[PDB]
Amino acid sequence: MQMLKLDKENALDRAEQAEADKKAAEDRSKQLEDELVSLQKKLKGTEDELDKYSEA
Amino acid sequence: MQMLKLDKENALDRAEQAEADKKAAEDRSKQLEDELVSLQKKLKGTEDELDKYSEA
Amino acid sequence: DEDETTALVCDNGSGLVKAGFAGDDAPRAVFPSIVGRPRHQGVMVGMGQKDSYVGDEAQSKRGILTLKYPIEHGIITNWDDMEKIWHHTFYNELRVAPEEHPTLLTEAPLNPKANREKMTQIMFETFNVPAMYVAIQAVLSLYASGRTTGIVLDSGDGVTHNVPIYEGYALPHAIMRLDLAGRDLTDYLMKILTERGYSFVTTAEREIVRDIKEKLCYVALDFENEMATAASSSSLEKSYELPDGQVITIGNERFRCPETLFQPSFIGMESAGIHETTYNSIMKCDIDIRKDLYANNVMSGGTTMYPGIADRMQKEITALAPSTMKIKIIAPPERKYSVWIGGSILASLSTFQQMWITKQEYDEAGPSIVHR
Amino acid sequence: EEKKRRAATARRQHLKSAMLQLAVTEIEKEAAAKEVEKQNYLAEHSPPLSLPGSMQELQELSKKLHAKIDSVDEERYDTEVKLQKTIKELEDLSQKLFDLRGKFKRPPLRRVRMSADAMLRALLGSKHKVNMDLRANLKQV
Amino acid sequence: SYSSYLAKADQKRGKKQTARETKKKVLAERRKPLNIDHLNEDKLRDKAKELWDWLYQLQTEKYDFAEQIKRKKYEIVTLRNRIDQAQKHS
Amino acid sequence: TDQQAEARAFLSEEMIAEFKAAFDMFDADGGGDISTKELGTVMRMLGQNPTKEELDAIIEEVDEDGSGTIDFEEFLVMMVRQMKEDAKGKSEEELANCFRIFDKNADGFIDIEELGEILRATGEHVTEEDIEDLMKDSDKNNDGRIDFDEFLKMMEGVQ
Repeated sequence: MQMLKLDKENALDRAEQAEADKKAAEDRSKQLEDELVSLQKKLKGTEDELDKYSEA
Repeated sequence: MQMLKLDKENALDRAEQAEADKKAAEDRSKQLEDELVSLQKKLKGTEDELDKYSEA
Repeated sequence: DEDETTALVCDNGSGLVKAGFAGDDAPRAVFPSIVGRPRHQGVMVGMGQKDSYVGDEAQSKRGILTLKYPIEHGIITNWDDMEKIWHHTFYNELRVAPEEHPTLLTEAPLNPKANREKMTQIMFETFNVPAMYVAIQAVLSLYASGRTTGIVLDSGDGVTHNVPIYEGYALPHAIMRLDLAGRDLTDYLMKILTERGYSFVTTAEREIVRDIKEKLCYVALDFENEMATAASSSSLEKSYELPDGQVITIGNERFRCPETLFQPSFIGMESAGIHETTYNSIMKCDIDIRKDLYANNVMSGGTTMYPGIADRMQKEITALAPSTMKIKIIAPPERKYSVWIGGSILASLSTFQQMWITKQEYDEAGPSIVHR
Repeated sequence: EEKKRRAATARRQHLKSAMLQLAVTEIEKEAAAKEVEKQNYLAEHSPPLSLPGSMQELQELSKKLHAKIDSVDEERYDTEVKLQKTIKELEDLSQKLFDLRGKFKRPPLRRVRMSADAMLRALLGSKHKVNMDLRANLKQV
Repeated sequence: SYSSYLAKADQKRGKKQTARETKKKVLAERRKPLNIDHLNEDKLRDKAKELWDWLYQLQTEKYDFAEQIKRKKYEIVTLRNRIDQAQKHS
Repeated sequence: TDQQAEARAFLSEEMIAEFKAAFDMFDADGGGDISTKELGTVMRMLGQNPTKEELDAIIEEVDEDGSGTIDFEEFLVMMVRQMKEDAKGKSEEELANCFRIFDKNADGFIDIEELGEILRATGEHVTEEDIEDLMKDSDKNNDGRIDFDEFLKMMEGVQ
């Protein structure tokens, strides 16, 4: 009983920590993925302003 | 003893699942963050090739 | 302010010097640790005859000078040429007069007692600084990550180290040094890239292999099925455009270069690798302190910046450590300046004033005073 | 070519000095007035004590005070701590400015040693006659 | 970000509980019992006032610590404006 | 010695005269320089209690001849640096205070309104043009207000 209780509490604390920094990995994921569609977008724009000034 | 054993197994399975898709959120994060330092880098390059061809 | 503004922090490396004012967030001055001596007599237009060149002017003009590195593997090997790099740092790079600035310097892990006394002799007796202090590098890196106990894997240009620190005291008998670092790593990429069917022929080809290593290199986790991935040939490849058009492609070798840090066998080294060495340092320490060190693997140094270095190390030591243990690999973003930042913090600190070695201490106790 | 412009500047100065001059004289006004508030506050929170009769009163009062002491003391403590907290908050801010500008004027903490004027007075007592400030000295007439 | 919630509890509760006893330790020292009870009659007289002064003592200090924070609070307001003014990301 | 120069250049005979009398009392034996111990004695008379470390640091601050002692020259240097720092502190304090008086609204600034008031509050005769002029000259960051930094600058010199 005692052993099963203690390694149970340690299973639950590792689970709780693993859920917490998972939430954090997913929020950073979302943030970086969004900053990107923005940078990649800005780029088709600077590369297309480019073939234009280069041809001119 | 029995109750503490059964809710323990259910604590561990939820922990294992929560670790698994965390690994997956972090790998996707790392992949997107890397694709980015690449796109943002490619860009300082296309924008600097640019002030150059526009000045020329 | 007298010295709040006034404390200098100079981190002397094998490849780079990092320098600036305690208080700043990053080094005001970063430059190669070379001293060039002209192979021929002559001048640049408008200048006089120069006996010597330091930092970037030595690198830029390398074709007419004999270049020399004062710090071999983190230890000062030539004191005539080091006093030259210090002179350059104070007077040209930071443009300060040293005789009114306290100076925090750094030394390496098992730096010989006699050296710490010699750079003190040169700081006080030829530069006449008011006060100075020598911190150990891993110790400033740790501290800059907030903590006081942990083990630092420190890796720069000529040396790699593991310095287990407990409540601030670096543990002499558990420190490991591996002489393979970013310098070794640029030369290995060089060969696997010429071996990819290329030529880094002129000096403008040589130098940029190092900029390829920094920008495009990776440390893959499961380096095994990453080579396997290379073969199926995914969009894993990466082409870099050279000083000119000459678009060079690097797909695979991209990670074969940092796999050298885990496998020294890639370069005819018989020594163990980074992760095993982290571990061995740890099973050389007291037993009761090993859970602490394991949850506090702080990384610092230019060569630990390869992305995915931390994940590989994470899994490298979990799988060597007893499962009852918590592993934790801290790798901050500013890590190429951890050492320096730890010095900036410490030296601008409110409580550090009472550890500065002053000319009063020195003129009265001899170099022994700062040696501790 | 703005030959007269010189008089304009002198004005700002004349005024600036009219300002400072104003400041100083107002500075001590607020100062003393401030104090006045301090003695009034204390005036009621702890008025000129008047020892009671003899028996139960003296004892009672004594108990009254003694309890208030632990009271006021606690308050005094909490206050000291809110100060500590505050001084702390501005030290950090007194940093966020340093490494963003450098050494700047008027640091809030001010590390001051005793003045030379002090040391001189302290050591020579009577014979210390030099209203030192900055005024150099060059032959009169 | 909910794995950091357990950090809140541990942290706050921790620091707050640390602060408490300290305050208790500190405040306790500065406290000498009213031991003198029924030992003399005129004693109360020479005693009562001493307590009175100690009180006035503390009171006066509390007032100063107070005015002090106010002054400091203003140092801050200004020190903050200097921080923003000295921003210019230019 | 270069310092001991301007230093003595700074002070007046009067100054030197007294700083000497003062130096002499520092120097017990009357040899010619304050030792790490001779200093300790005076410090305590002055109400301090320095430690060996602290004392030396205070000594080797003006010990150009690495003597570990202070001569009437190294001393004058020291007095000078102090004289300086003292006067600087007193100045910034006063101005600091003036700013709080002029501020009163405590927004940490001094707007054209308050500037007018305080100005008009002086005896001097002034018309709005003067006030707005002084504002325009003082407000360097052209934001309308006058920050403490600017106030330090603007008052730079004025008495």
